[PDB]
Amino acid sequence: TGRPEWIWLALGTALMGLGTLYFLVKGMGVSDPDAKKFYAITTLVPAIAFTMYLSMLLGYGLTMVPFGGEQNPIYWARYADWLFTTPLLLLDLALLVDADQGTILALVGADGIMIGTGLVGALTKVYSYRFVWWAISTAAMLYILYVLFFGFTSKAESMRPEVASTFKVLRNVTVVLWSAYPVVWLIGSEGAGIVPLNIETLLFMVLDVSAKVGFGLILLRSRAIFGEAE
Amino acid sequence: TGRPEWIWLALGTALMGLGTLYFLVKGMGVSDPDAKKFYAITTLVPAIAFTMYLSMLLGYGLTMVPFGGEQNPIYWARYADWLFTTPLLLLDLALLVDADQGTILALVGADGIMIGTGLVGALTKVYSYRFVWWAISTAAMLYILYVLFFGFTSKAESMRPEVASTFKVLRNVTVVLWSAYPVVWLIGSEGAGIVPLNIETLLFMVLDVSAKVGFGLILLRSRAIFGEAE
Amino acid sequence: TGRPEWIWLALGTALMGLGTLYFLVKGMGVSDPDAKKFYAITTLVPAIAFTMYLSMLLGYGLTMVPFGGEQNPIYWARYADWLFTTPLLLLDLALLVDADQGTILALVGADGIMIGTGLVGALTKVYSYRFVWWAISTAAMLYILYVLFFGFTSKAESMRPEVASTFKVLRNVTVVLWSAYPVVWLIGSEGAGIVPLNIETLLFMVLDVSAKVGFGLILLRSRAIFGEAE
Ligand SMILES: CCCCCCCC/C=C/CCCCCCCC(=O)OC[C@H](O)CO
Ligand SMILES: CCCCCCCC/C=C/CCCCCCCC(=O)OC[C@H](O)CO
Ligand SMILES: CCCCCCCC/C=C/CCCCCCCC(=O)OC[C@H](O)CO
Ligand SMILES: CCCCCCCC/C=C\CCCCCCCC(=O)OC[C@H](O)CO
Ligand SMILES: CCCCCCCC/C=C\CCCCCCCC(=O)OC[C@H](O)CO
Ligand SMILES: CCCCCCCC/C=C\CCCCCCCC(=O)OC[C@H](O)CO
Ligand SMILES: CCCCCCCC/C=C\CCCCCCCC(=O)OC[C@H](O)CO
Ligand SMILES: CCCCCCCC/C=C\CCCCCCCC(=O)OC[C@H](O)CO
Ligand SMILES: CCCCCCCC/C=C\CCCCCCCC(=O)OC[C@H](O)CO
Ligand SMILES: CCCCCCCC/C=C\CCCCCCCC(=O)OC[C@H](O)CO
Ligand SMILES: CCCCCCCC/C=C\CCCCCCCC(=O)OC[C@H](O)CO
Ligand SMILES: CCCCCCCC/C=C\CCCCCCCC(=O)OC[C@H](O)CO
Ligand SMILES: *C/C=C(C)/C=C/C=C(C)/C=C/C1=C(C)CCCC1(C)C
Ligand SMILES: *C/C=C(C)/C=C/C=C(C)/C=C/C1=C(C)CCCC1(C)C
Ligand SMILES: *C/C=C(C)/C=C/C=C(C)/C=C/C1=C(C)CCCC1(C)C
Repeated sequence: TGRPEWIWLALGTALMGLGTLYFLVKGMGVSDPDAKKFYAITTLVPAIAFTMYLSMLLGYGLTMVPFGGEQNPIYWARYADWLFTTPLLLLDLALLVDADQGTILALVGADGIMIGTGLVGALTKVYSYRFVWWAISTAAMLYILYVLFFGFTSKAESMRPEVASTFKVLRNVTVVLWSAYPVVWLIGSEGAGIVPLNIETLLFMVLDVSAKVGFGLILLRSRAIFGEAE
Repeated sequence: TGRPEWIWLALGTALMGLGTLYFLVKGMGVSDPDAKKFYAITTLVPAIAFTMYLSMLLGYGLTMVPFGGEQNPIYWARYADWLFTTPLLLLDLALLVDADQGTILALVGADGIMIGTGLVGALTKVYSYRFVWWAISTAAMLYILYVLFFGFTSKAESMRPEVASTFKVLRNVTVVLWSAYPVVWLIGSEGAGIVPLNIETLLFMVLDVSAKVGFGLILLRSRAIFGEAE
Repeated sequence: TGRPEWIWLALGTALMGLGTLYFLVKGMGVSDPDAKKFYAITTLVPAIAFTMYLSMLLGYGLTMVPFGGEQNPIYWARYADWLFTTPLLLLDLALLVDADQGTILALVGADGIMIGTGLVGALTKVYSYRFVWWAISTAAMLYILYVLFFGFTSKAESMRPEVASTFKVLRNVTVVLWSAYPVVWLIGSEGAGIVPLNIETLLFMVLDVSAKVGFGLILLRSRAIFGEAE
């Protein structure tokens, strides 16, 4: 296709589809009701991302937004994907540590604010205001990272050791990979425009696959997704 | 009005409103907390559909999509309706058989993918890609039908006989009526264009009323929506 | 800015942000899992409203709708806010009285219909049909007010006295403040156009702050959000 970033869109589509199929086959026959929840959540994540990468590849998930005196290609389908997948990923972590309901709602709600204000910033036509929305979205992300570190890490250690070990790995993966997102947005085509769109698409593709399929490979091999039973 | 399909839009509006009012009156005074859930879910279904049929009748729920070198009328409000009503209908069936939480999330999530990719296909301006989205949506539907047949039918029979009997009827109604949807889309105005819009609207109106009000009449007369009590 | 209503948008933004920060600090260290739910729900409400007032202030949340032969400024972001905040506020009340699940779903679903049909009415280009949607939305509101009065008031009194006392106050605040919304819409710029936009914005700002921050100040000072414990 005529968009140089097409190659990373095609690769992302393929890797999300492959991950979906792997998790779907691996989940076959699992009967433990706890493991069933984790397989359900964790297979839905790359299946959603598959459909939204495909929409970017085929050009449906792309729009033009006028700012800085130019017509800037903005892939809006990223936010339609992240609105559903990022809370599912926090639900995997919260169910692992058996978080209380109030904390789960705070996490999902702040996550909604993070994605929603990112979309508004991506579509805003006054250049300087784009970064106002970026800051509010980044502040919601910091709230989430704080809860994951100074709320979840304390319940985990009071839990099954294999639960504590798998949570600490997935938490560390989550904090590292999620913190890169606001940086890429800020220096790429949605923000300051220093990194061109084709490289930004590569970077997001590496992050998206790692945070969904990589995350899922660590979780679904773990013993912590099963009840303790004889 | 000047659209020949208006007559089926008006009839669908009337029948969804009548069904809503019937279920609402029938549910009055019910105090069993289990029956309350089923009345809540099952009355909300035609009330949503009422509002979205009304929006198609009045022309709000209609847009023009250019493909095949023509401006094609696409009723987008069908997908805004189905996004909310189809998971509610699966929730009626899953609560009947007391499905586990993981399975419920898999069903609702695949249902979301089915409707979401149907909307993308309905709005896509490259003709051949419309059928790519149709295929992905149909594959999510098959996943749902498989779960309903080779997961739910096995828990039901281990349940109350009246639960097993009412589930098997509603399952059979669900599988038959839901399988017709991808066929109508494919041969009507969203797809190959063999059946004209006014007949497609009739067919959908027959399906929508049967799958919501007919489904609801069978369920809410049943004894399975009540706890077993003296 | 050049819109005379800007001053009430700026004041609303400031008061929602201040309320969010107050509730967030006040909630720090709370460990009771019940109180955690109420703090979670009640802090998310003004945080959402903050982001949507900011979008109206900066002009993102505004669109032009042609009706009555004019281009009418319609702030659509009000409905994106209310779609999420109004069910959260009903969830605060329902958890207080420990409502059954069926009733909670009926409330949230009717609330969804109320906001959804209000948005359709706000965006409808045939003037007389705007009031059809207003009537359907008002009928869903009456259903909600009826449940709050002839379902919730009866469970409350069978509960902890401090639960019964705090619910009755918050119910009365809710019924009074929520009933004003359909009146303002009808006589302001979305409806008959008797009250100009800058005054309508003031009225909504007074209502929104009272129904969210005022509501939240009454609830989160109360003893009813905590479990009874020694
Ligand atoms: C897991 C095993 C695989 C590991 C792989 C990890 C890759 C992740 C990072 C990629 C950034 C690549 C950056 C490529 C930059 C090229 C941009 C370019 O062409 O810059 C010149 C410009 O045209 C004028 O200055
Ligand atoms: C419950 C009791 C009621 C039962 C009712 C069940 C009806 C369901 C099916 C309807 C399809 C009707 C198809 C009508 C086809 C007419 C199309 C037509 O005019 O075709 C000629 C065309 O103009 C040139 O070939
Ligand atoms: C909590 C302590 C503070 C209490 C505060 C409560 C205020 C709520 C009501 C405000 C309505 C104000 C209405 C202002 C009307 C002025 C409109 C105007 O200018 O009308 C003349 C017009 O130009 C030609 O007739
Ligand atoms: C000027 C001030 C502007 C306003 C600030 C920016 C608003 C958006 C940013 C972050 C969301 C903050 C988190 C919202 C959710 C709070 C959750 C909560 O309070 O949870 C308590 C519970 O006890 C825990 O387990
Ligand atoms: C427990 C549930 C908690 C739920 C928490 C959710 C938080 C979402 C809050 C704010 C973002 C709203 C973003 C809305 C952006 C809409 C953009 C859009 O549709 O734009 C259309 C068009 O391009 C221009 O009019
Ligand atoms: C825990 C994770 C926290 C995540 C949040 C971290 C945000 C701040 C980081 C970097 C901003 C660096 C400055 C970027 C702005 C550069 C502006 C500019 O014009 O730069 C010129 C350019 O370098 C040549 O042309
Ligand atoms: C090329 C490959 C493309 C990718 C395939 C097409 C994607 C969309 C289609 C179907 C959704 C499939 C179902 C998604 C949800 C899976 C649920 C699950 O795994 O549930 C396990 C649980 O144990 C059960 O009770
Ligand atoms: C447990 C929760 C699970 C939730 C599972 C949800 C699955 C949805 C996934 C993909 C479809 C996304 C479809 C998005 C289509 C948007 C179309 C649109 O708004 O188009 C606007 C405009 O016409 C053009 O830019
Ligand atoms: C369990 C339910 C499964 C649901 C999924 C079943 C999908 C396949 C079924 C029918 C496709 C039949 C072929 C349709 C394509 C016809 C193309 C065409 O141009 O036909 C010419 C026309 O007949 C004259 O002009
Ligand atoms: C012409 C007739 C048109 C149709 C009427 C207007 C439709 C929209 C208005 C109101 C929603 C009504 C409430 C919908 C939800 C009903 C909930 C229910 O039935 O709940 C039973 C449960 O037992 C309780 O706890
Ligand atoms: C338990 C869950 C229950 C959930 C209950 C939800 C009830 C919502 C029902 C109907 C309103 C639908 C309103 C849809 C309005 C869309 C307006 C829009 O997006 O318009 C785009 C554009 O301006 C023009 O095409
Ligand atoms: C419990 C809460 C219930 C909430 C629902 C209550 C709705 C009815 C109330 C008021 C309508 C009054 C009539 C408004 C219509 C006036 C039309 C008009 O043109 O008025 C001329 C104007 O007064 C000079 O120019
Ligand atoms: C599957 C992909 C994942 C894990 C998505 C993560 C997304 C974020 C952490 C995005 C955050 C953003 C900000 C904090 C600033 C504004 C732009 C966003 C939405 C990219
Ligand atoms: C109330 C109406 C009901 C039960 C709606 C059912 C809808 C479907 C089963 C739709 C499925 C579709 C496909 C599987 C292919 C693409 C087009 C759709 C969305 C009609
Ligand atoms: C935070 C703000 C609150 C509590 C919002 C309340 C909103 C309503 C009660 C709105 C109801 C409406 C109608 C009943 C008629 C049509 C217009 C609406 C949506 C304003």
